[PDB]
Amino acid sequence: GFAKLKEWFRDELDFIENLKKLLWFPEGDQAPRVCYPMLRKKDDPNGNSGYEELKDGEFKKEDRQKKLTTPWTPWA
Amino acid sequence: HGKPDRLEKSRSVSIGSVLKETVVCGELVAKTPFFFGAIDEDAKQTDLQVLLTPDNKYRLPRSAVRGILRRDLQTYFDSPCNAELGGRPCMCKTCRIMRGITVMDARSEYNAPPEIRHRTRINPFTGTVAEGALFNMEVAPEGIVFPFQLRYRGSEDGLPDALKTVLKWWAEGQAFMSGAASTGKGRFRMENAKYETLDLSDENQRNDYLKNWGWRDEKGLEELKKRLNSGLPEPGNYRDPKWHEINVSIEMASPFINGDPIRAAVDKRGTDVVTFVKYKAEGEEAKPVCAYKAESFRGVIRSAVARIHMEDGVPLTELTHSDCECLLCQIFGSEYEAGKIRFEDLVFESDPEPVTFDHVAIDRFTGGAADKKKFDDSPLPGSPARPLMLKGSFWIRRDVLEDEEYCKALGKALADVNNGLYPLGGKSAIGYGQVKSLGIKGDDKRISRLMNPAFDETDVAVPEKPKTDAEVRIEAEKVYYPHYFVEPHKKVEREEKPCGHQKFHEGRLTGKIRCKLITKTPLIVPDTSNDDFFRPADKEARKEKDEYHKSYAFFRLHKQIMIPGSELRGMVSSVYETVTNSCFRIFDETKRLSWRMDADHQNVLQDFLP
Amino acid sequence: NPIRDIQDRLKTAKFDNKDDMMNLASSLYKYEKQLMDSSEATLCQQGLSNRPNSFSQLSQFRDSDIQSKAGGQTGKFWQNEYEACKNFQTHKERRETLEQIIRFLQNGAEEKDADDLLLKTLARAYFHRGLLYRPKGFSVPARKVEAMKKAIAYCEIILDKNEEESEALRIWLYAAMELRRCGEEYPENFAEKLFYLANDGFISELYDIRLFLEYTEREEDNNFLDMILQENQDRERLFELCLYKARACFHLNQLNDVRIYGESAIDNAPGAFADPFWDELVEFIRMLRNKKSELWKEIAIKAWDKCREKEMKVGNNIYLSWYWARQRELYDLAFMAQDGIEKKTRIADSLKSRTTLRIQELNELRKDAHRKQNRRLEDKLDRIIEQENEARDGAYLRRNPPCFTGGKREEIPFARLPQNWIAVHFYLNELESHEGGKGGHALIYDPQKAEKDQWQDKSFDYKELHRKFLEWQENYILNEEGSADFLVTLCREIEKAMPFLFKSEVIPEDRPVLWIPHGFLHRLPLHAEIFWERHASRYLPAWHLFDP
RNA sequence: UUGAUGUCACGGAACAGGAACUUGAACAACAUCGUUAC
Repeated sequence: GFAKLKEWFRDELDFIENLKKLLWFPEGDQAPRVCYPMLRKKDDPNGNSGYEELKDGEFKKEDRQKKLTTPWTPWA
Repeated sequence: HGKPDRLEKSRSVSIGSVLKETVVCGELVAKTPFFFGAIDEDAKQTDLQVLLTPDNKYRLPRSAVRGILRRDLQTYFDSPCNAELGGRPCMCKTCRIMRGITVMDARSEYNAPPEIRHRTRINPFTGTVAEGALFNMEVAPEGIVFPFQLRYRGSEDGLPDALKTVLKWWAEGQAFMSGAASTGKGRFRMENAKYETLDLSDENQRNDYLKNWGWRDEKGLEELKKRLNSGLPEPGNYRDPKWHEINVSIEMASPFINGDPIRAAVDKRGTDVVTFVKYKAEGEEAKPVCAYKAESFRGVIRSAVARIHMEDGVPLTELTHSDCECLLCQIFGSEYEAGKIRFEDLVFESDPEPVTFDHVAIDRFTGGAADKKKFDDSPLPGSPARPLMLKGSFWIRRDVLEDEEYCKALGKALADVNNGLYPLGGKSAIGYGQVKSLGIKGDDKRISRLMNPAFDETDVAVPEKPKTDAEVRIEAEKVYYPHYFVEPHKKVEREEKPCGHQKFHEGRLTGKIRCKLITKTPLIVPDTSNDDFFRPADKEARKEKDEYHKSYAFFRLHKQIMIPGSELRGMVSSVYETVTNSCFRIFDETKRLSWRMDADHQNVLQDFLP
Repeated sequence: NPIRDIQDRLKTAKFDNKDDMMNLASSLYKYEKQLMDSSEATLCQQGLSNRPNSFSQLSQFRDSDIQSKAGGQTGKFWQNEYEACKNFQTHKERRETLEQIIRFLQNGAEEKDADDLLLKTLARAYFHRGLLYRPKGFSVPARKVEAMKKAIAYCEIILDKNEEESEALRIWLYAAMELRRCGEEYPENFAEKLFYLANDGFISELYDIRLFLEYTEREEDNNFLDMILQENQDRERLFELCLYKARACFHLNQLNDVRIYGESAIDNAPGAFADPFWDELVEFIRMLRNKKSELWKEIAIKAWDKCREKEMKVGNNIYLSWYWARQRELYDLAFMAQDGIEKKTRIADSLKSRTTLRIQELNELRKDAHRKQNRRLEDKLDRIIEQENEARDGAYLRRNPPCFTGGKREEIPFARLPQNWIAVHFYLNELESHEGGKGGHALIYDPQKAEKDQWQDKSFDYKELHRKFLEWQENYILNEEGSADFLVTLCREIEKAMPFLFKSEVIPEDRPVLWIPHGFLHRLPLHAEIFWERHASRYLPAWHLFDP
């Protein structure tokens, strides 16, 4: 089966690397905190720069489709 | 039409001075939905009608009974007649008996409308239905009684031998009267027979017979029905009937459905697709019962036969079967010669109520619902604890069981059905009718000696799993995101001619895989049939419409924890079509998007002229 | 494969000529007809390449046709379909294609907008389907008759608007000439349409010579009699043309030229008895006889002499036959015209015990031979089956007769009888007993008398003997004590009808007599005045079964 | 609306061939609404 995947796509199997990065399971003693942002910054006791401080910053309108394709990128 | 001869002869035959008129009275009951063709004009919606009385009563005509008696008498003696509709009377053995028989008609007083069945035709290349091949047929219910009177006026001491044998066959339950007998139409049974022999040779009995015009009218028949002796006369030379009955039993583990769209459009429940029910008459009112049709079972067995046998290279499913002598065209008949196997309906040995299952279609990009569509179905519930049996029977004839190749073909087909292939029913892609255990009894081990399970013995454990290599750098105090789309390649390898389900090909594989699932994090699979599962007691039930706090439960089938097949199919399909770089197998191509526009941008609001 | 053609026709569609639009409609019709039945080209699951351009073109084609529904699309497509159906191989595919054409275009001919091409090809399909009906009941099936009637009805639908068509009129006349030989009656308007056709001339086929000959014999005209004599030779069916030329030269009193054409026509007759040639031969003989001519004797005797060699040898002792339903008539005509007594008893012996069967039992025998894995009965029965079923379309399109010879059955000579025995052969004529003729004949052979008078022929009536035998037979199976005097009146009828058996110069007093009966004389109750006490009597079913 | 010295039409099974089948995880995060000021 793997040989067939070498006949169509010759050496550009760079959608299998991301798929293996997205199906990864934390093996042990690793607590990756994931969650969704808040709207503003004044309505979460941690102060994590919610959705309206990211639109003018790291997650700008031109860099948004680049930080949403890399498998594990830190939001904040 | 006609052609009588007008230059034949003139004869003079003396027939003695003995005359005896024997009366046989009783009734005959239907054991299967019968059919009597009366296809009239001015109604083209349904293309196979039944014969009804001007006040909508099911009638059994005289000509049909007479033709069936002639056919059975030509079966008893092993010689068919060769009359040609003209000239002097035939002097063989069958017509010499048929010249002295009188029958009557019947009405049955039931007067309920007949039920309409539908039939399609499946393309044996793509698995779906053929184009425009769909036709209906209206049938009469089960359990309808007809009165029965038969007079024989002859010169012998009572009835002959052939008539006694034929009436014994009809009392056994083998009176195949009419209809589409290949799909198991009318099979009647003669009950409460009574017989009486008069004596017209003397002078006083002849005058008492002539005094009342015989006993033909209703008062004469009510007077005669007090001089009849119970029980039929015993035959002298019992030959044998030529239709064997063999019983089938099927059950393994899964839900079951048999589609019916019009009943789904009328029914009070409102689900998208429901199962098939049939009515039976209880004298005046009708009662429903869920069953498996006879056309469907016939088609499944015919397809299981036709996909194995070679027939010199081209398999039997690629032929046309118009004017050919094939193996499938001999057992299952054609439009030039009648069939040899008659199937029947199959009932479920209990009263299983249907349940309701909901499904949804998940978008690939922005994984959510589809355009807000939930579709449901109402199958019959079956589980590994309650296997949902199916009992039935079908008939074959004598000269098929005596042969050696026909039993070979039938054994091969039933062994392929027994092993798990050819699932019965509807949506078999998500496990309906999944497994089987097909047991056939009543044929003296002529067919059920090829349905024995045989297996190999390798004892090799499945090769281990490989160790992964893709790793990620996860730190603390850095909060992540949960989405992460996967950008695909730009080349999709399409093909326009797929394999085809016509036969089992050469270099392909067929079988089954057994798996083992294990959860590593809490799992939720909801049971959406009711919303107030975790609602406390001793309060109000619910008003007509409010917006309360919904509370589901886990999925159960018979108080047993299960996971449906649709869920697993969906997740494995998503990973499989991501690996091979296939298309977005389910997508919402319509519905243009829309964005708010900002106030800061004064370069876009400088050309929105009033 | 059927979806790339739609796009190849859609690429260069000019929407103005009546050839590219016709090709586009043909491709669409062929794709739909491929979908209606389930062939192997249903697995093609592709589509069309350039979506918006192809959508515009297809919508413009389905929109710029509705004002021109003149029947120019479907009529031409089904015309070419039938034209391809005519020139096929073995009859199976021809039958299936004919019934598919009939099923597909039967609906579009029930409106006022009914094309002449559509109705013409539907009537031709009905007429050509009416010829391919295998009989199974010693009689003609009724579906053939009603196919002919439907063809007549549609050709009358066409010819109700016009008067002459020269194409539908010929189909009408073909259907009438086919209804005539199926035991039916002519339609009521046969003379008028035959006169409409005769006033145009120009025969160009083989059927039209028969239509013109029928016309000239109907109205006694000698116009086309010389025109049908200058036709070319070396065609595909020589025998039918020689028969037509003999029938033509008869009407202009050209004797010593009818016999030569008849003899050249007999020698090349087809091997199948279902060919539409033997019936015209017997009709020609019947017409030659009742015109008080003397030419029919030679033709009848030669036709019998060349008809006897059409049997089939499957083993070492038995034979097979075909049953073409006029063999009795031809044999009686050959018996009535032969004068030599030894030749007459050679004629009468060919009608004896044979195996004249029909299709259903030959099918049974073929399945029996395929049951016992035989191989000398799947190439000898196969020839009979596939030969007498291919000669149904014999004059419509057919080619040379695809058959072979039949061999020669060896004849036992009459000189094998001992000097003390006396031979008697019986024959029951039916053609001359249908008129007031004196029924059947007896043929007496004394092999030790003079040679110049070694055979005697006697004639007798046989109607009353048949009635007596039938009365006794009907009283025998319904009684067993009231059938005692019927035997004695039957024996008195035997002594009365043929009184020459009790003579002295014929059947001498004490010589053993060998009886060979024919017809219903096989079942005479001749068990024990009668010759069952003086002469040594013994039966024999036929004279070719005489071993010692 | 029959004609007489001659009606086996109770002399004839509306019969025979066609799988209501195929496709679908009861699933889910970013805003909504328009004008104010010179």
